[PDB]
Amino acid sequence: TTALVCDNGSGLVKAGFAGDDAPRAVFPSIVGRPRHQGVMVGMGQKDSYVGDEAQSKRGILTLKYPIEHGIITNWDDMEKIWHHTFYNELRVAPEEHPTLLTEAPLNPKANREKMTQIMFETFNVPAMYVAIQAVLSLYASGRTTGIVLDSGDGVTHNVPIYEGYALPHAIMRLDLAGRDLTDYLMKILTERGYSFVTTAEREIVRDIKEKLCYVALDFENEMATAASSSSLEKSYELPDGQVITIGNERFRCPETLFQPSFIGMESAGIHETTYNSIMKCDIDIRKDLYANNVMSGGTTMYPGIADRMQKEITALAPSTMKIKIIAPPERKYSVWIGGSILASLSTFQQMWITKQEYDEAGPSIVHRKC
Amino acid sequence: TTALVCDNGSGLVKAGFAGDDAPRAVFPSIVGRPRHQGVMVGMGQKDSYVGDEAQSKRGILTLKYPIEHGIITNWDDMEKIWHHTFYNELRVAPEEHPTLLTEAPLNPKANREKMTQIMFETFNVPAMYVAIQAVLSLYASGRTTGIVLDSGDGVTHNVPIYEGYALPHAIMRLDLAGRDLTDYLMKILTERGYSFVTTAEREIVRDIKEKLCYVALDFENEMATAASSSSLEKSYELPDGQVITIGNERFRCPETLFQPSFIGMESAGIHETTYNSIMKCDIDIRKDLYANNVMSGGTTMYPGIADRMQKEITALAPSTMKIKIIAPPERKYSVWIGGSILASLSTFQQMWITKQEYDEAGPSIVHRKC
Amino acid sequence: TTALVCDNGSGLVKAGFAGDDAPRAVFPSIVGRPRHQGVMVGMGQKDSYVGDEAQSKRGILTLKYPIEHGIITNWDDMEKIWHHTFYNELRVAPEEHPTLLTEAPLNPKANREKMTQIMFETFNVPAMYVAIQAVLSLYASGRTTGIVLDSGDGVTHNVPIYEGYALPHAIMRLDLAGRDLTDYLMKILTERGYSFVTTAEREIVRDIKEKLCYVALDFENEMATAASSSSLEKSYELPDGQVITIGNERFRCPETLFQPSFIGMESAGIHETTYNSIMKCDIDIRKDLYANNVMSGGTTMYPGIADRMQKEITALAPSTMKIKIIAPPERKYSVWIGGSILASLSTFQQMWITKQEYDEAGPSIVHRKC
Amino acid sequence: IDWTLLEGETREERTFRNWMNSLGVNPHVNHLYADLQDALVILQLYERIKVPVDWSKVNKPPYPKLGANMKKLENCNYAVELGKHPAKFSLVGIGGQDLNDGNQTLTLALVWQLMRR
Ligand SMILES: Nc1ncnc2c1ncn2[C@@H]1O[C@H](COP(=O)(O)OP(=O)(O)O)[C@@H](O)[C@H]1O
Ligand SMILES: Nc1ncnc2c1ncn2[C@@H]1O[C@H](COP(=O)(O)OP(=O)(O)O)[C@@H](O)[C@H]1O
Ligand SMILES: Nc1ncnc2c1ncn2[C@@H]1O[C@H](COP(=O)(O)OP(=O)(O)O)[C@@H](O)[C@H]1O
Ligand SMILES: [Mg+2]
Ligand SMILES: [Mg+2]
Ligand SMILES: [Mg+2]
Repeated sequence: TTALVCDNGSGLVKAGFAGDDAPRAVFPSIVGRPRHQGVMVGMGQKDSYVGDEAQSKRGILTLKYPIEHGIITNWDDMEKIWHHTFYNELRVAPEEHPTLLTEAPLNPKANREKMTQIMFETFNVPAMYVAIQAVLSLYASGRTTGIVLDSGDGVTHNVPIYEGYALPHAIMRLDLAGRDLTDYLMKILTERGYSFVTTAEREIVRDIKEKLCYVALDFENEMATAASSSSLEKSYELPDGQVITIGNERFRCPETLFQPSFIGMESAGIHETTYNSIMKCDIDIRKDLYANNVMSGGTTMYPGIADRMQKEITALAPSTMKIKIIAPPERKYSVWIGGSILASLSTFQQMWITKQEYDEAGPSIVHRKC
Repeated sequence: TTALVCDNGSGLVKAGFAGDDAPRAVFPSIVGRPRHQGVMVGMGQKDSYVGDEAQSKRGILTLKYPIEHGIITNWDDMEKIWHHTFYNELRVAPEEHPTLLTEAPLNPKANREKMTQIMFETFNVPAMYVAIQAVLSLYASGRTTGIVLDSGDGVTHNVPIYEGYALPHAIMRLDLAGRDLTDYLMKILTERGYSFVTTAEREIVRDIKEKLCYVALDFENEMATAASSSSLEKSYELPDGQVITIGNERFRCPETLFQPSFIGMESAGIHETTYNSIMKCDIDIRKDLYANNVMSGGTTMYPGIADRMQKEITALAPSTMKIKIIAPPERKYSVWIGGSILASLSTFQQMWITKQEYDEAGPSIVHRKC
Repeated sequence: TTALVCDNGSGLVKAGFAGDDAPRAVFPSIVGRPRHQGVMVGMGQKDSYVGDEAQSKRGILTLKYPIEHGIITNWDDMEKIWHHTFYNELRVAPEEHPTLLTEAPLNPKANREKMTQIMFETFNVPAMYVAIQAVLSLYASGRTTGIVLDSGDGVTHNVPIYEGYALPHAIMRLDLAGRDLTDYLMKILTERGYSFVTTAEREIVRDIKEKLCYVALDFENEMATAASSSSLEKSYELPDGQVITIGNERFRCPETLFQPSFIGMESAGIHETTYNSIMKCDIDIRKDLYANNVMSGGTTMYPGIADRMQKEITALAPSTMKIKIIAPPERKYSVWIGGSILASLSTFQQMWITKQEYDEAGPSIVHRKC
Repeated sequence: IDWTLLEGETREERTFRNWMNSLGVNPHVNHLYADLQDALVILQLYERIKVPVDWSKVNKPPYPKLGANMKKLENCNYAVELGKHPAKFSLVGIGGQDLNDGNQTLTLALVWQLMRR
């Protein structure tokens, strides 16, 4: 019939048909369960909440993410999310559609085998495929050469590609992303006396982060600007109608991407990780990688992120190299868009893992076909 | 119709039509193959790179020279180069053109037989001929008496000719040329910490050699000059924008031609080899040989090479002889120029090995007719 | 009085006195600095850690190696390691002892010059000398003929010697050694979900490599063995008490020595590099080189590495040549042992660079005397 | 008929483009290295030299915004496949990415053999 493209991110689920220009269903990758006595009539009869229903009813629920750092840690809740995706948001029979899934690089092999087994046995898809998220982000930009910086909710990774060839020894991965930035914002918000401690309040802090945070082009004078003046301060309204105000935390949160030591990590920032990924590549392709720095994922949506990466890589390049960062407005769906592109190509239709292939090699067939 | 002249050097391929003043196609004699994982569909369909495209995409390719030391060591990649030069660079059907090929002296006989079999059975050219490269360099100079010093990428050889007669017993051949100077430059570049190790980096070192190396008129004085002052230092920019600086390596690289012991060889320099070739000729013709020292090939293009050879041979001559070195600016194409001159002679039209002769005597006919 | 022998490797420091049979001090070539806030009163007073104390307190420190690929990249930390060696581990005044240092071949000349200047101007040693590590390994083997394969933490190099004469044109060097194998093991450990990112975790992975890794005699059947059975699985306990298990990674790590393409390098393996070094030597001495393949350094301590080398070189040899590899148990200290032997000989006592010679020639005297 | 000369075109290039126009391909080929990138014109020429073309494998000129480069790459690969096997052309070191990227040497290597056929 037609292929399904499900980009199971850490924080959000992107799904839809191949050939469409945007995911048809975009909902949080969460499962909610009640945490209070059944004092309201009719409300206690439903034991689990999956999509936006869990988010809208989060005041009486405990929210769990089945994927952490791009790894599926709860498989039963992941199946709840997959059933919700296919039968409630897309309303399709998976037995009729080949399904294209995504994954981060340097992931455990069992994650890919278990999702292959789940699609073939629980959903009985006719065929399926697992693609690398950064490669799909390259497909979305219409390029065959360039280094991709992908940053979603759980994982930050760099993948350099030249003329359609990856350099695996130069692939970088960092377990620092949007969820870690939200947790850091939660920690620094206590300096002003705000407290957020439940999983529901974590979603509130995530909304605050997505609305008032930005990347400083220079952190030290922004720190001085916020220390002297009030012009950086902005207000936010809580669900009970209380109003909070932040000035300094707006850029101190995203600075962790460039300074992971704020959360005790020894690792270098995303700019140094990109530069080191380029320097692991062959010297004859470095000029073309410097001119093609592709940004992808929701964590790359901060205002000023591309300007700061431009400034930092320029500070690292040999000056003669023309540093270019590519940051399309659709960055939030570059992985899904690339997946719909790939699943639409006729040259790809032989690349599917069919169920018959899986019936011979088992779940390990995914390591050979993908 | 029109004869084709193909000078298959170790390093560069020179091709064109008889009667023209310069080769129409001059491309590196290399074959490149991918060395990395293809990850984007459709892009991996190309298994081989041959001409300048193997040089432009060398960052993801392993480069192989099919000829080493004037010996064709890969006959399948050699067929690829011949297919490329006939169908892509010259864009002619070989079935309609007699083809003139070149060869170094003292070469293995099977090399000449194999290229004859290839030209008559793969390309089935109507007629062909294999000529010695130094003889063509004499034709390009218009002379009929003189000793030719040919130095290309793989072989350096000396051939004395008087009144149109060769002296085969005085032909001398040295398996030291430009490629060995490149590899020695790579070896001595590490003394400053510049490391080049891949086949793609060897092309960079070759470019450095062709742009910054020169022949010292007195090696011990230039060594003392570089040991005292930096006035010999010069800089080069790498393809990623890194800048390297060399002073002393500029002339120590080409000094190996006069001192082959730098690379561990026991053989004498090119000046002594030329003098010894003259001293093997009849004493009555040595005076005319001393006045006609003809150089050819790219390795004879170093600044100061003719002045050094003039001084060295003068130091070896009986003093009463007059030493003359001939070093035309077109030295890089003297072999091809002389081959187009020879192939355009009406008297040469009966010297072609025709296919009928080959169909009777087999590939051994080339030893009789050439 | 007596000479000091200091073998400054990339990873370990070997030091002692000439005439002794083993180095008196063996400690990691590292410097550690704190990376966390001081939370215990009076413990924060120490700014840097050098020897085994940097390794034991690595949980709160960032570890730096001053030498990389046999090149001293940090000279201040190198002086810290030398001060620690002379004053803390050996507890001697360097002004009273001639000091013997070691170096790899094909190294930058400024490295040797700077360590010469450091020994004469900072430690004020009365005399010094810089020897080649492979030559000392031949001294330790009691031999004057043979090809030495030295593989330590940073550099792998081959040096052919016949009857006490080196063949410098046949010396081959590869920048692939133990540290690169550790980084590759880290990369492949993520396949099982083990993540190591901190430099202290790099030391943990190095310990895992030194305990569970081995060289397969046939890699393609070991892969099938580990794919069909868990008999190769082995367990390791982490410092927090967690236990990891590896089967396949045990031999896939050392295979990079024979297949440098695992880490994206184009270079040939150590067996082909050794064979190529022999084939650059005179055909008359090749039989003796084939019969005396000396192994040295800690990276040659893998189980089964000599059997694999004997099999691979036998596959490369003309079959008529018998292939013999000499792999003594003291391989880890052959360089230091040979240094103490050389410094003990009475014929060597004129070869010291005396400080007077350094005072009149500067640091370049080392190029003439060594 | 367009008999103009461009500012920088050789007689070989002009002959190729002239036969492009004379053969009656649907696009009016003005630049050889600018109209063949979709391989649609080359597939049309294949029909004119009696080489069969399966247009079900050919991505139509209305490319979707998503994946148009990949669709053009697929078309170039199919054109190379039809030029190597059934057309019997010597195309050493030529791949579909070369026609997609417009490599002049390899494109001329194909169009002169098209003239020959
Ligand atoms: N405009 C924005 N500004 C800052 N952060 C954002 C923005 N949009 C999304 N994010 C963050 O990016 C993450 C979601 O990105 P996404 O690429 O969907 O990750 P995943 O695919 O792993 O779910 C969340 O942490 C979210 O808070
Ligand atoms: N200006 C120059 N100075 C020094 N070396 C040169 C120069 N130009 C070319 N060369 C060298 O001469 C060789 C060029 O190839 P060529 O002389 O045609 O040999 P072949 O005929 O065997 O291919 C290469 O080794 C190249 O590096
Ligand atoms: N038994 C062993 N098995 C595997 N690797 C080892 C073993 N012993 C030492 N190594 C490795 O060898 C390297 C140290 O060897 P060494 O010769 O001391 O190098 P260097 O002299 O450059 O410090 C380290 O990478 C270490 O992990
Ligand atoms: Mg994501
Ligand atoms: Mg030549
Ligand atoms: Mg060492």
